[PDB]
Amino acid sequence: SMEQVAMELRLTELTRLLRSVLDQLQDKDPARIFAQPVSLKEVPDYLDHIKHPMDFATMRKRLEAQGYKNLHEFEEDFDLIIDNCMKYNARDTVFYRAAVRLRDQGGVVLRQARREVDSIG
Repeated sequence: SMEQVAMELRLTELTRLLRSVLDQLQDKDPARIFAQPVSLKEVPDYLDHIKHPMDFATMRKRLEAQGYKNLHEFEEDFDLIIDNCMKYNARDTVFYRAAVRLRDQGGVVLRQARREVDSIG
């Protein structure tokens, strides 16, 4: 149908905008602490602690399959990255601190993303 096509064009355009958001958030992680999944070879107990692991490469895979239907779904995954780190790692660690800085800096990016998503529809 033509409606299905229009819906698909909307999803494509959301994916475009979320790709730019993802790039901007990942720039706020210049140490690449959140770039890849926590290695279960190197942290073998991780899944005992963290039930839903997340990282930027995993988000990018979902994004490129057009697997985010709306900004809320995308934000859920970004918040997992931050929140998982702040639980597994203590306050005095470079990992926790990186997560705080990512959260604080990403907030600005996400605030305008939400306005754009609503504005363009």
